[PDB]
Amino acid sequence: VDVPKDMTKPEITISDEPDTLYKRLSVLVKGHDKAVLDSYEYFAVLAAKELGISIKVHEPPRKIERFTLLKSVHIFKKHRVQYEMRTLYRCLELEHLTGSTADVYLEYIQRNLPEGVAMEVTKTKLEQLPEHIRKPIW
Amino acid sequence: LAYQVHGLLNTGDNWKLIGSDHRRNFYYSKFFNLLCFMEQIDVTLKWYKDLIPSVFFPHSQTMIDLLQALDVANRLDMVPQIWKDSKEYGHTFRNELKEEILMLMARDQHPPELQVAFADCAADIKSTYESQDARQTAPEWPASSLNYVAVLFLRAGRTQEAWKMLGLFRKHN
Amino acid sequence: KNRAARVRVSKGDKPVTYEEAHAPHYIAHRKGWLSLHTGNLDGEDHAAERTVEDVFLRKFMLGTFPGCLADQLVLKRRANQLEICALVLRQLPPHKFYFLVGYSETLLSHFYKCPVHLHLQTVPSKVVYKYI
Amino acid sequence: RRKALPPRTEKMAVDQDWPSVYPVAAPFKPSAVPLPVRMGYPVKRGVPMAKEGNLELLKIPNFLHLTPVAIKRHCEALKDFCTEWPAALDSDEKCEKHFPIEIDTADYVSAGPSIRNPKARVVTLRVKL
Amino acid sequence: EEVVIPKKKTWDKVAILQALASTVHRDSTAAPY
Amino acid sequence: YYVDWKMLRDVKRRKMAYEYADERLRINSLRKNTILPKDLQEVADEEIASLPRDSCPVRIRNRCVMTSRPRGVKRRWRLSRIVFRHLADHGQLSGVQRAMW
Amino acid sequence: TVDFIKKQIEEFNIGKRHLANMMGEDPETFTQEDIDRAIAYLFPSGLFEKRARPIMKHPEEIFPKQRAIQWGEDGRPFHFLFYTGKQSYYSLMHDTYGKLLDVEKHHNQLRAKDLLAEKTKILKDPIGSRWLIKEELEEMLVEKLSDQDYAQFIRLLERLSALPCGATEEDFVNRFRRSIPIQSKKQLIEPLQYDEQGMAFSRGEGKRKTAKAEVVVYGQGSGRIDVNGVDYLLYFPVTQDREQLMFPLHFLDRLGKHDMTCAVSGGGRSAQAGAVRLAMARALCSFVTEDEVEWMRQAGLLTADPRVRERKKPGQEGARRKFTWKKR
Ligand SMILES: [Mg+2]
Ligand SMILES: [Mg+2]
Ligand SMILES: [Mg+2]
Ligand SMILES: [Mg+2]
Repeated sequence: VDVPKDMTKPEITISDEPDTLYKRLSVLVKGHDKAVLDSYEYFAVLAAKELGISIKVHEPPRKIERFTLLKSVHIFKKHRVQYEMRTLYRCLELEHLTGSTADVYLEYIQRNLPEGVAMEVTKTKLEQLPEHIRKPIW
Repeated sequence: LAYQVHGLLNTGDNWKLIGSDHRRNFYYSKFFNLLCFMEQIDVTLKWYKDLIPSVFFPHSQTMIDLLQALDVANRLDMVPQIWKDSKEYGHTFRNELKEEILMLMARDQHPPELQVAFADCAADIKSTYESQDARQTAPEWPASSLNYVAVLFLRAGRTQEAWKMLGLFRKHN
Repeated sequence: KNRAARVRVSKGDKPVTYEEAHAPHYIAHRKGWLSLHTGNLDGEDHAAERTVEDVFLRKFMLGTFPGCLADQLVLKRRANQLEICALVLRQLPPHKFYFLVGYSETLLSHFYKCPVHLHLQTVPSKVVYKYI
Repeated sequence: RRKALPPRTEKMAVDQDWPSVYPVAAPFKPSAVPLPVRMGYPVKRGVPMAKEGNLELLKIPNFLHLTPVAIKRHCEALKDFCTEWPAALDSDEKCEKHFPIEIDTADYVSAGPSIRNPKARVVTLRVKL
Repeated sequence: EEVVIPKKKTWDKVAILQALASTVHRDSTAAPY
Repeated sequence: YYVDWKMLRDVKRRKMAYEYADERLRINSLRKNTILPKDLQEVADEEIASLPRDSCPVRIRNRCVMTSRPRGVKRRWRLSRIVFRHLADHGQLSGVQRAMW
Repeated sequence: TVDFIKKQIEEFNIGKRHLANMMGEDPETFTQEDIDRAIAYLFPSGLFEKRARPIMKHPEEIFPKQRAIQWGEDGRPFHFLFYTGKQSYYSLMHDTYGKLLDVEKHHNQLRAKDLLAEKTKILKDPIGSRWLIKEELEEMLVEKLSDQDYAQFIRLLERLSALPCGATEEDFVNRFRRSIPIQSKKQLIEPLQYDEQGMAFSRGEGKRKTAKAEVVVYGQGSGRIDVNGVDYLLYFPVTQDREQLMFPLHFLDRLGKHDMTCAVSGGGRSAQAGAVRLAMARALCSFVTEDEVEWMRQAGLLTADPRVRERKKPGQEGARRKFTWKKR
C-alpha cells in the first residue's frame, strides 16, 4: 500500500536540430547456443512490436570452425583429438526507424545482451544531396 | 500528521535524507508504534510486512506494541506467526518478549483448534529456554514462564505433555 | 585409455560432484562451459587476453578462499563488467566472507580496470551426484 | 554456530510483481526463485538434481529480468524517448525520391575492457545516379 | 515538399536507466541490495 | 620470474624490436625502392645492419604464455597444445567442444 | 516415500501458480505445454541432450513408480503371494490361468448344453494390435521381469485368446493389447496448379549428392527441357546424363508430351543429372494415375539416394584406407 509517490524524473529536451532518418537498421546477433538466441529473439520482437517498428526476423546459415591437435605429449601421431567451435547466427532487420527511436531501442537491446553472445549493427542512414551538388555549380 | 511526514519522505529522492542507520531505526521505531493503535490492525499488518524486515529490524519494545494492538483488536490467531518472525528478527532470546507472548496465550481459555496452535508455539518457546546462549553465564527460568507453559499443554489434547510439567514446579521451587 | 579430466572408479565410497562425474566429450551435451565470453566467437578478436585473465581468477579465487570453495567458478562477461559466481562452504564466519567479498571486488576492479561483480551461494557441504 | 535461515521463497507472495525482485540481470539465486526447477542428466533410476547447490542452473544466462510482464512495463516507459517516422515516407520508392543518398555505418559491441574495433571505421556511401 | 523532418530529442546518457528505474519499486521480502 | 630463461630472452627481444621499429622502417624503405641511386642504397645497407641484432622482427619467437613451449602453439589463444587441451577438456574455454561429425 | 511424493505434489501446484503469475496468463489453464514453453524461455539451455534440459513437470510423471508397503504393523504381508518374491507377476499369472479354467469350464458346460454363442475375436489385424513389450509390461506390474517369464506369459494369453471368448475375458485381454500406428508407403499426390492462364503445371523438388534440382513441368507443351536457360542437349553433353533424364519420361511413355524448365545448382555433371531425374519423378506424380505411382516406387524413381561422401578420419589416408602397416 505504501509506495514512493512519483519516483520518475527524466528530462527530454527537444532541440531544433532535425532528427536523423535511418532507411533500414540491421542487427546480427552471434552466439554459441541456439536456445539463448531463440529467447533473445523473442525479447527483441516483443519490445519492437510494442514500440511499433514492424521488424522481420530471419536466420542466416551457421558456420563451424574445426581444428585438430595431437593427443599424447610424445610421439603417437596417428591418434588425434579434434575440437569444434560453433557460431550460430540470427538477424533482426529494422525498417523506417528514426534516429531518436534508434538510440533507445539499441541501448535497451544492448544492455540486456546475454553474456554468451555479441551483435553487429548496420545502420543505413539516408540524407539529401550535398550542398555543392544540390546548389547548381556548373 | 505522521502520514504527511512519511508521504514527504517517499516523494522523489527525499528518502536519502532520512539520516544514519540508528536514525533510520529510531525514525521507524516511533512511526511504527503509531501505526499499531492509531489504525486498524488490517492496515497495520500490511505496514508491518512492508517495513519489516526490509527497512529495519524491530526492537523488543516495538514487538510489545504490536502484541498490544493484536490484543485490543481481538485477534490472537497471529501470535504463533509473530513468535516465528520474532526469532528471525533477532528476538530469539529476549526475556521481555517471551513473557508477554506466554501470558497472552494462556490468559484465557481457547477452543481446541486455537489452543493447539499456542501449544506448538509454547513448545518452541520451551526449546529456546533449553538452548539459551546465556547458559554459559547463568540460565534462568522465570516463575511465570514455567506456569503458563504448563497450563498451555493441558487444553490442547496434550494431557500426556502436562504430566511432565508437574515435576518442573518442584524442581524449580 | 583416455584420462583427460576424469575421476577413476574406486569401489563406491568416493563422492563425485556433477561437474567431475562427466567426461570431457560430454561438453555441450550434458554440461555447459564454466566461462562464457565473446573472444571465442567466429569473427571476434581479443581471445588470448580473456584466457589469461580467466586462468588467473581460477588461481586467485581458489587461494583467497582456502578450503571453503566448493567447486569451479563460473565467469560471465557482459559489456565491460565481470561477474564471478562461486559456491562456498559454511566454513568462515559471515564477517570474514564480507571482508573477502569487499577485498576481492576492489582489488580485481583496480587490476583489470573493469568493474567486477562477485555473487556467492553458500551450501552446507559439497553436492554429491553419484556414488556415496 | 551460525545456522541457515529459511529461504525467502516461503515468504514470497502469490500475486507479488516479479520484476521488482529482479530489476537487473542477476545470476540464478536458488533462494530468490520460487520456481522449483530441476536440470541435469538423471541417474539410472532417479530424478534430476534440485535447484539448490546446482551449477547447471548457474551457467545458463537467465531471462528472469526480461519477463513478458516486465517487458511491457519497461518498453512503455521508454515510449517518451521517441519520435514518429514521417507518414509521407511510407513506400520505399518515395524514400528514394526525397532522399537519394544512403550511408552505411557499423558499430560493434563485444565483452571486454576495450571497445576499439578497427572494423568500425568503414563508411559505405551509395548513390542512385 | 510533403515530408516534414521531426525534431530530435536530446537526453543525458543516464536518464534512460532512470526511466526503467521508475517502473521497479522496492521489494518487500528482499534484503538490502 | 618468467617460466624459463628462454621466455625472458624473448621479452627483451620484443622490447628492443619495438624501440627500433620505426627507425628500421624508415631506413628499410630506401633499400626496397629501385628509383633511388644505387650509391645511397649501399650506404643504407650499412646503417640497417649496424643496428643491434636483437632488433629484428624475424628473430621474434612465438611461444606459449603459460609453459613456453617453442612449438605446437595455436596463434589465436597463444597457448601450447597441451595446455589448450587441459583448459578445454575441463570446460573452462567458452565455445570449445569435442568435434563430432 | 509416500510423503515425499505428497510434498512434491503440493509445491508443484504452488510453483505452477507462480509461473503463471509472472507469465501474465490465466492460471486456470496453465497447461503443461505452456509450462514447457515458459521454462524453455526463462532458462535458455543450449544442450543437445533432450533429457538434460531444465524440466518442471508432474512429480508422478517424473519420479519412478514406487512399490507400496507390503506388510502391516504386525508384519503380515497383505497379498497372499508375497513369499514368492514376485507377487505382482505371479498374481497376474494366477488370475490369467484361472480365467482359462473358467472359460474351459464354461465352454464345457456350453458343450453339455449344446450351445456355442462365443466367437474368436483374436484377429485384430485392421486395428494393428500387438502384445505388450517387456519394458511396457514391467511398467504396468511395477516389477522387473525376465525374457523367459515374459515369453511364458504371452504364450499363456495366446492359449486364453484361442479359446471361445467371454465378455469379461476380452476386457482382461484388451488391457494387454497395443495398437501400432498407421503403416503406409503411399506418397501424397500434389494437386495440379493453374497460374496466369497456365494449365497443368506441377513443381518438384529433388536432391542428390550436394545438388538440388527445381523442376516445373508443363503438361500442354511439346518435348523439350530448358535447364538453366539453355537447351538440355548443350547442358548435358554426356550420353549417360541425358539417359537419366529420359528414364522417368520413358517409363511412362510420355517422352514428347511435356514441356519442362529446370534450375539445378551445385555438384558435378552426374550429381545434377541425378537430381533432375529425382525432381521430375516427384513432379510427374500429379499427371499420372495412382496405380502407376506405385510402379514408380518399385522402380526406384521416387526414393532419394542416401549415398553421400564420407569424411576423412584423422590418421588415415582416406575414408577407409589406412597408411602402410609395417609389421617389423
Ligand atoms: Mg622449468
Ligand atoms: Mg635483397
Ligand atoms: Mg621465426
Ligand atoms: Mg584414395
